Amino acid sequence: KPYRDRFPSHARLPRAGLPRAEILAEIAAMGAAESPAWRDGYASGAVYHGDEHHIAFLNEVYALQSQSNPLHPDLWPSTAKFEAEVVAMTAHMLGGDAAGGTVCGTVTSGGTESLLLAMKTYRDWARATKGITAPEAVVPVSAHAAFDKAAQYFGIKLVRTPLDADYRADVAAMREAITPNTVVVAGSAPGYPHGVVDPIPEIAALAAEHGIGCHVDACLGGFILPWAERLGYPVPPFDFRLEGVTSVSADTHKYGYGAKGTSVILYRRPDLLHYQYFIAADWPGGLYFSPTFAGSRPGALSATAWAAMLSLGEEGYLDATRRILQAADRLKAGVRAIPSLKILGDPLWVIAVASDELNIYQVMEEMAGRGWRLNGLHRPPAFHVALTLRHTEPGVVDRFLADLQDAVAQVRAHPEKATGMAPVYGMAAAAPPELVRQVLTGFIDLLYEVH
Amino acid sequence: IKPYRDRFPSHARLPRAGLPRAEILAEIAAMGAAESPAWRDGYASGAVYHGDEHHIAFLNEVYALQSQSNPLHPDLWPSTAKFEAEVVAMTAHMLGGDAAGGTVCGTVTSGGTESLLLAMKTYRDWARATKGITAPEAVVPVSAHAAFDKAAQYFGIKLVRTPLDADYRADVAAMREAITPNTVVVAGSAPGYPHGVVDPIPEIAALAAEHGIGCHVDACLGGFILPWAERLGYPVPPFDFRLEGVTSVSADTHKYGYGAKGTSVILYRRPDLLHYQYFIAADWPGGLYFSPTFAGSRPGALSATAWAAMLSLGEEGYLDATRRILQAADRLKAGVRAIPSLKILGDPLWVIAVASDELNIYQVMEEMAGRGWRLNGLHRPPAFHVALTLRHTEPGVVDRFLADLQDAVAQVRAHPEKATGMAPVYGMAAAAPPELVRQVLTGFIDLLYEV
Repeated sequence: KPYRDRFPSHARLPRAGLPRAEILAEIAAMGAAESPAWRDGYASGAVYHGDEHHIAFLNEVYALQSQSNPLHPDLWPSTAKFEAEVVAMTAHMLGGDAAGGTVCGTVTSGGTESLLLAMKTYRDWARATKGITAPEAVVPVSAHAAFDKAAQYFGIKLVRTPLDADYRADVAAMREAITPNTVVVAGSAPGYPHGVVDPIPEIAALAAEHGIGCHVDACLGGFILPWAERLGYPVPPFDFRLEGVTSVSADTHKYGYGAKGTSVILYRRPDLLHYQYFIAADWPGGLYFSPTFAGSRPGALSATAWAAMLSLGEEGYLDATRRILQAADRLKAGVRAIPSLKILGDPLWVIAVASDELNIYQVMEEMAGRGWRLNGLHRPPAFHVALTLRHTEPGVVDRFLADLQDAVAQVRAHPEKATGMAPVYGMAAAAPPELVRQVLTGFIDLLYEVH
Repeated sequence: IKPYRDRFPSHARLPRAGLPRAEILAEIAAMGAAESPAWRDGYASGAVYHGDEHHIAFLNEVYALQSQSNPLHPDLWPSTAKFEAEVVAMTAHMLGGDAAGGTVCGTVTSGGTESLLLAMKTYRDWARATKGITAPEAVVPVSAHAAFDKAAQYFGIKLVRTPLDADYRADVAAMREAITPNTVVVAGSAPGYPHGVVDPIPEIAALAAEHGIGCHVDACLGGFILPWAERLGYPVPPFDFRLEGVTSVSADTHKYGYGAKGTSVILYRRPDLLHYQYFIAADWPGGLYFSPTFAGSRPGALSATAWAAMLSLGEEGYLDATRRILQAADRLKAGVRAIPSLKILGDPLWVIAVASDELNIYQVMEEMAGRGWRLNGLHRPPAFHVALTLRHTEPGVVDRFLADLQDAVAQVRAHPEKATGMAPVYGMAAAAPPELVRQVLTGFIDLLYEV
């Protein structure tokens, strides 16, 4: 709570309105304090483009479309056009033409919503067409936590399967997990924890063989992999080029470089998609429908995804991807050169680093002391760096490597040293889930406290 | 109808080279100039709740300053976590939070719909854990928002919709009758969307308390109006946490809170309830993961606009806004009551449903649409409604509406069997089987996405 003292805290509405200019000044002051962390390349993921002129551009797109609410297509035809075209361009980028032009979908609020919508869809589709009333889904253990959300929300039994030695989904184990109640299998392209791409072709073939859905979670890789493959990097087919792939999610607000608050969910055919829609026919409020979870939604954010995609084009994404992968090659080589560290699996740009010899959490803390905001992993203990355009700026990778060497040097000198956040990650990794659940609940409570 | 199909290029694939930013902005601004008059000049029911150029410019700057904010990372954007904490606190206090003894808590969400879904899932999970209910039911009046049906289908909750009385308010006897040992929550609207009437919340909250079940007040529409109307001397009974039996309340900052689209609040009477809403993943290789609501990544900038809006208005601003709206409503209702063959459904304060026993109300609406009015068509019974906003408090807007309505009714009385434009569409939709409706709308949604 860095501002508790510096700025007044508001627990009750002001009696009189506060001047706009004063409110703006406080926000701007917080911005001056918070922006250098991501601007200067210290943050893993978080901000994916980060360029000043790009930001200004999307900020103006927002201003022009700020009142847009796509619940009302009659008032804002502009925003419906934007959403339709974001979906179309994304579908094409992800091999939709290979499906024969049946690929379709919707804009969503984020990767999580895309995943939730897909799971709900397979659930409803299977109930209607396969008579399945006790649905199951099989995904690798590395698959995004959002799958657990969907499981709990929608009453789907989630079966998570082990990884192989390269941290990729074990497809034999996935096959063993399939039952007559399974409605979907999923693979990540790539997964968040370690940035590796699952064996999508085998998973999709498994799905097709069992007559079940196959979802590819490309929320992280959707706007990178198509271009990496074009640049000559080893990426397995992972999209609608594969006959068994029935849906793909992709985050425009990540490497699509749109503003926070948008993603896309694509289905191979309209008859899948149709199970996603919500339609209310007998409501006295009149006919009501929505394609996704929301009713009212910020159409301005859809505008920013559209504007970003158009301002970049193929050349722009190809260029961005090249810069990121080149920075990634550099960083990966530098980590492998540090004696006591290793990279998990064979990632292209989301790099999980671990150590069998040292406390990786203290290494992480030593990096934190130098300004780095990295993600702490467990199972196994590691930290990762999701490289973005911010990390392609001059000197950033060299800074990371120099800092990482010192970090490793300090931990090697004091192997028992465990300071700051390191004991917290260490504890969370050993604690019983129920205990973590309770502690984290308290934590979320603190974030919402006003004094 | 897609207006820009023969005016602007359509994009079905990424452009090969990025298009110039200036050109992209030029096209969006062109659409803005064509679209803004409708809501600016007071022709739209609801849709835009504040609409003033200085307020909007103000919020547009708030967005710009916070545009990169993603509340998923409180460590990078402590500002945004502070904004959400305070929006919750201020809203809670405004809604009788102090009356519960300081235990009221909650979260910021993406909209009223998400608030309703969260509340419903929460009662589902709470009732399973504490009352062992595994086949949960919810009892709500037939007028309750379509989102309740959404929550029911999503979360496997049997929804029971109960009849209204003569004043279009919930029949509480019918609600009592519909309660079973599997009922986990009852709800009331404050007010409901179709007819703008406030349900008997005190009676409903009492019904709930007697049965040890939850009571949700859907104040998405009235949350930022009712508390102020009560203070202005208007007939509004307690509808919030002042009532012992009320356990949760939803309120839309993006409606009469005058925040930007994309935010709402869900409030619970006690933390033990709120805790059933959190999602926590403890075993995911991607590390500890939690989210208070449905989303993972979120557009923090929108939370900033809600906070900024509330602070810039304060009690005096909301009091003045409400006065202007109710004043306009009073004038408009008197005008409608003066027009022969029209009636108002129930006794609404500012969301006015008008119907006709003698004339086709749908053609009257079409006649208004021909004068530029964008109104909402209802059925059960056939009617239209106009949700008055600040846009309608501008000089002359109410007078224009009434003059137009007088003309529309005259035209329809002169040609009772005339039905043009959308009138036969609404008429068919009111008579059509729900399953048929669902199929036709599914095509309609497909149409919005055609490129």
